[PDB]
Amino acid sequence: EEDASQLIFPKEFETAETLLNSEVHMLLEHRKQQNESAEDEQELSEVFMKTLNYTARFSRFKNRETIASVRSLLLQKKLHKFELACLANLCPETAEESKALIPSLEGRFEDEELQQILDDIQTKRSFQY
Amino acid sequence: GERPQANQKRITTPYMTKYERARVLGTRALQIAMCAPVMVELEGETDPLLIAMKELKARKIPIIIRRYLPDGSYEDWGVDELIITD
Amino acid sequence: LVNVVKYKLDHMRRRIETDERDSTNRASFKCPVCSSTFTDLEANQLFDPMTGTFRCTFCHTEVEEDESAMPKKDARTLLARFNEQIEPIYALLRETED
Amino acid sequence: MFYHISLEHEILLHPRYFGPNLLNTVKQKLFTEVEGTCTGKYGFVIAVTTIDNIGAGVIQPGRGFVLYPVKYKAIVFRPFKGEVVDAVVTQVNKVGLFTEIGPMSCFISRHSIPSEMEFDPNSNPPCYKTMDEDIVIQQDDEIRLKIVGTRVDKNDIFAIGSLMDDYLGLV
Amino acid sequence: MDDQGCPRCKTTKYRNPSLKLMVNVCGHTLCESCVDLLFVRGAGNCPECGTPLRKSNFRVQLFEDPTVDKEVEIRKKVLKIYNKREEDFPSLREYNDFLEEVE
Ligand SMILES: [Zn+2]
Ligand SMILES: [Zn+2]
Ligand SMILES: [Zn+2]
Repeated sequence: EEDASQLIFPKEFETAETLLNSEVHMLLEHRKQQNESAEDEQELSEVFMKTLNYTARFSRFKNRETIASVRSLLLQKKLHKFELACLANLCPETAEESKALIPSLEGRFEDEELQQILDDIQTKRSFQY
Repeated sequence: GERPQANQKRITTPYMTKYERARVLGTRALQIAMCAPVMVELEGETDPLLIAMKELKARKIPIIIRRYLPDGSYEDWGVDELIITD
Repeated sequence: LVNVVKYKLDHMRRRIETDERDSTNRASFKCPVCSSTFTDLEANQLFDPMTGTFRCTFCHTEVEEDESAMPKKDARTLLARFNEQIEPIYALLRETED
Repeated sequence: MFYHISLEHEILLHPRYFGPNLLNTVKQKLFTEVEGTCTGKYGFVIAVTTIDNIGAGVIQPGRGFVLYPVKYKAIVFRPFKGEVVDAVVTQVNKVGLFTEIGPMSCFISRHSIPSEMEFDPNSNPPCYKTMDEDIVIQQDDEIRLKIVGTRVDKNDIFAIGSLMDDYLGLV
Repeated sequence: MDDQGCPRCKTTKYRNPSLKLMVNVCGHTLCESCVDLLFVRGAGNCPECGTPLRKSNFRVQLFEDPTVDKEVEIRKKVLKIYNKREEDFPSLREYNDFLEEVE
């Protein structure tokens, strides 16, 4: 079986790279540029428009190099690839809110160091567009 | 790379056998019958068995013969590298 | 004879726990027309927004419960307390052997 | 969760659909085939990133089509048991709340809903409001839930959720 | 043991003598059966009032520690905010008279 609370992952999804909303929205934006500046002759579908709109609805980042910086500070500590995306895509505010979303986070490092880690995430968080 | 060894030393003489001539004439006749671009220039024929026969003499059929060896490896061969026998 | 009696007590106590655990997780949807047992993992496709209720697949009938007999939210207490009745009827025999 | 791994699928090309550039025909057909589908091992394929390597043409007897083992890297989406993500409310019913996370549909049972947010069938728009009318969760709202159990099915995967958890509601 | 009651399952203490019992923050005693049975049904809510239970604030034990509800609450209230008062008061007091107010 699979469990995200106890980090019970299979042999296929154990060392896989995780993606967030702004990252998928950035890769899907390049596909939209290939239809406006080229178009060719074939038309896409409604699923591509619904997926692109859903990523931008929950997106919080803008720049490309800014997104890769958030996934950097959340890796040097004793964490996991699943816990890295949960603390970067959702962008937690307080230190107690981070452990409330990941059950396997309470049994790790103390909250003295976690508060400094979330300072860099909230700094690069785009409050306005 | 661990199995195809046709770019080093080949042991079979470069000549088309009676078994390979039957598959090339049969496979090409099925593709042309399903609306396929003719490699050569058509002169006015509708027989699918004759179109594939004309392309065999012109050695313009874009197919690669993959002869599987019984030991486990395999070798590659082309149309130009195999002389037909009649 | 001492261990044979204690051997059956472990299986009789776990038989009720196994039959109860394998009965609460089953289903909770059934159409009283076509008599089709539905599950909870198909509510996203068996819903009609023009009426607010549920429907079926090959027909347009209203579904109900799923034959009230399994330990549901309220019927579980009635079947769970049946296991506690074994203690008073066997306390005279278990306290003596203990 | 959004992942990014390598996928390998056998693409069949029609013998008539060749054209001048044979490599461009296979690429244009790949985006209009593997996209929008979902598998039980990889996940919901949204789009293909960069094409890795393209195999040769495998020809089998009894099948006039041509096969090209095209290797690429496309993004997938496979939910796990215990993931906490946001959802969008689509339908509100007295039996349970109907939410959807993009191309994935969710489900929230009645027992996972607190007694404060009781269904009110009096008004026309269905919503889950409290007794003191503090928060209102109606159609097209941004809420949060926790995945309890996942399930794969052709393309529309299922993932039941819960609402009794804390730190939820309108985020 | 069985006189204190049981929340959801209600049928667990009569099945195993060496039962693993847990405690919370509001002041209740829930066994290991009520932990998994309530999570699959709801979450971490108090069966009497409304106490949220997010983090793993449960103390698992199989020795039956919460015997009397009166003596288990006074041990948690002191080791919370009253244990820190053992240093500030001696910095200003001068006789054993104010220590009776803490007790
Ligand atoms: Zn029906
Ligand atoms: Zn209990
Ligand atoms: Zn309480």
